[PDB]
Amino acid sequence: VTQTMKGLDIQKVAGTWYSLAMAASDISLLDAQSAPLRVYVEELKPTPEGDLEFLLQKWENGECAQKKIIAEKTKIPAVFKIDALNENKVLVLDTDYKKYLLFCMENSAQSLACQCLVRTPEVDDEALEKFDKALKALPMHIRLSFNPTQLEEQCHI
Amino acid sequence: VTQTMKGLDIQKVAGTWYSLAMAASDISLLDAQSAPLRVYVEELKPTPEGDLEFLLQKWENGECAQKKIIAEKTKIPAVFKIDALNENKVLVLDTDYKKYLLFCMENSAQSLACQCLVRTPEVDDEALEKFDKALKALPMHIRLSFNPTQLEEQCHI
Repeated sequence: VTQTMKGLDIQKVAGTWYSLAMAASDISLLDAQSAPLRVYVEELKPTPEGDLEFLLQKWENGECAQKKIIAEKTKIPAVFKIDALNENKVLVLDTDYKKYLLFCMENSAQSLACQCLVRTPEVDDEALEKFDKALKALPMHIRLSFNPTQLEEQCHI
Repeated sequence: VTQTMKGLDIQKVAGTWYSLAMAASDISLLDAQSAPLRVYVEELKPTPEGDLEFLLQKWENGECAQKKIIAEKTKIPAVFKIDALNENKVLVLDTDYKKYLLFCMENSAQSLACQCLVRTPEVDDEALEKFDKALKALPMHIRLSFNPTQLEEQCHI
């Protein structure tokens, strides 16, 4: 992934989002309702100090659970770090702040998952074209997209 | 689906194939290794009388099973019928016989699953472009593609 957002203003990504579409390098990362990177964005919350908190939904042990994760800032405005047992990165690819945002999460070995976020529960063909433009430069093997009904449900049921 | 293969010669599709890629209208039809339309082609066998037999693999009750289904001919050369509890159709979209073949299976209510077949275990970008050309005219919400290692395994493990 060598497409980041030039001139990103992190504070302007704040608020409500919908995961309209998702893609990953490996089928198993997104294949089931409880696959490990089948995570749905609810809200992005930039911090005063410049870190990026994600509020997420995920299907975990037979139900739709909530969870807050903090991605810490780097010297590069469009790149954040979630460092657990591995060093993983969050990259903001492109946004216009008021309609869409593209991001990826990636490991450091090679393995990758990206999403098209939108501000409202509708299919934005334009935002989806920019997503597919970004993805043709990456080795994705599975792609999912959601309908407006699903987008208004918990865990996109 | 309003893309069929003009001038199809059914007998020439005979022999070995690989399911390089699959797409469907509904996420649940392809989402798990045991999803109901996650079926892998092994061989197409046209009959003397002009019907089309598929030899398939599918993951069923924790293992990789074999199964033979017969799709019966119609007055339209590129359209065959699998009629169980519902009337379902097999449509041949496009082929050159010696490298690729695109087909869909569809119900009569609206619900749809299509595949890109290739003759050899390799990623054929050209064949994949024709597949994605066909799919942009259809309401697909999930897409899978397989690597050469996976294509040489039973049930694409």
